[PDB]
Amino acid sequence: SIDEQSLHNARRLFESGDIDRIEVGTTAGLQQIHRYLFGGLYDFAGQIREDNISKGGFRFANAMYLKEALVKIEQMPERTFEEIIAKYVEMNIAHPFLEGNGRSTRIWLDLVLKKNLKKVVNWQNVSKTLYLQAMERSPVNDLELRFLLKDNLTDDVDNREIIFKGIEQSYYYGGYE
Amino acid sequence: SIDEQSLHNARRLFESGDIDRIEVGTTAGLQQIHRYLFGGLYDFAGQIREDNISKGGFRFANAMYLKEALVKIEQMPERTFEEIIAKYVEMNIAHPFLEGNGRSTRIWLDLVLKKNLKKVVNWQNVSKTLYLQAMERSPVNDLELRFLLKDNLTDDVDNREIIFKGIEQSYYYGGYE
Ligand SMILES: Nc1ncnc2c1ncn2[C@@H]1O[C@H](COP(=O)(O)OP(=O)(O)NP(=O)(O)O)[C@@H](O)[C@H]1O
Ligand SMILES: Nc1ncnc2c1ncn2[C@@H]1O[C@H](COP(=O)(O)OP(=O)(O)NP(=O)(O)O)[C@@H](O)[C@H]1O
Ligand SMILES: [Mg+2]
Ligand SMILES: [Mg+2]
Repeated sequence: SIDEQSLHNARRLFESGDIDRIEVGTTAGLQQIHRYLFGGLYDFAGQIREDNISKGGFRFANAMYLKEALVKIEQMPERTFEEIIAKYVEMNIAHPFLEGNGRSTRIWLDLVLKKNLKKVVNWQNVSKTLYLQAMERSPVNDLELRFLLKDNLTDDVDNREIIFKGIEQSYYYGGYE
Repeated sequence: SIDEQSLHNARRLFESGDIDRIEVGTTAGLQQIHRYLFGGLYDFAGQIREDNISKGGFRFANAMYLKEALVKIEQMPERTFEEIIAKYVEMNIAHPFLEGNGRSTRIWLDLVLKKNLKKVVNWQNVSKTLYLQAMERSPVNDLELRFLLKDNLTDDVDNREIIFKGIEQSYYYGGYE
């Protein structure tokens, strides 16, 4: 039900045009996204975590230096696809919230791609299994992730079907329907 | 041959008493150890790396925020075995040099244990296979490492056989003889 309400928030972010007022490629902008999706649902919406977390055998950036890491991550360049993916990979390693990192940071990635390349990821055609494998591998080698995403870019960045079917797939990655 | 010369340096560190002049539990003290073992052998002896490195599927702390991470890691408490191991685990995640992290940081760990608990690890009885597995797991859960090391502590901290057979085993962990 938390997931269902945040899915409505995600849809409203785009329907309302509020997506166009989110700061692009910064820590604050990621926090804006997270606050929009999870405000009133998670107590920690928008807030940088103070606890440590791991998933599938990988420990995300230690909370004691997470703030410092985010200051450096947000300054990374965004000129090319390769640089943008590298920045995304580091933001994923940071994993700045207790929950909802995946959904918020994918929206954050699309904004950076859209601003710098005039493209976004056509998530509806990006397999859950291949996406999750590629993300798990990305800290060591982002080849899997680059191969996957580059083949699924679209320049039709405001198309309703791409946007809304993409949001649905994004939520599916986290286990919702 | 680099390994053989640094093994002589490691032995001399203890034989000479120079070990007693190394700063305990700090980043600078780890750099002193590394400089002592590898000075004149690696160009980067004592120097915090600027490149990224991974091993066995784990990416060590990103070079762009490594300095910041080390400032926080060195401030971690050292009062109990559990705290000391937690500090060691984070220093291993930092992996501040291009090479020689294992050998230098194990000496660094013994100094912290010796200062705070009046014990050191009896490395000669600590299996290579179990040690390397336990270190690989430690970022997610340090249970393996704690179980292994706690069973192999000794209060005979200046005993020549414990020290020199321990150095030999430490070098063996890295693949030397
Ligand atoms: N072992 C791992 N290493 C690196 N990244 C991972 C790992 N496991 C999961 N991830 C990423 O972390 C994200 C999940 O973080 P989480 O805070 O659960 O976000 P979410 O929005 O709640 N769920 P999701 O829809 O899966 O992104 C996923 O998008 C994965 O790509
Ligand atoms: N996948 C991993 N995750 C976490 N730590 C690891 C991993 N692989 C190796 N290590 C640790 O990293 C150390 C090796 O770092 P390195 O810079 O090669 O030091 P070294 O002194 O040259 N060799 P060693 O004698 O094995 O410690 C080892 O002591 C391991 O315990
Ligand atoms: Mg989640
Ligand atoms: Mg080595």
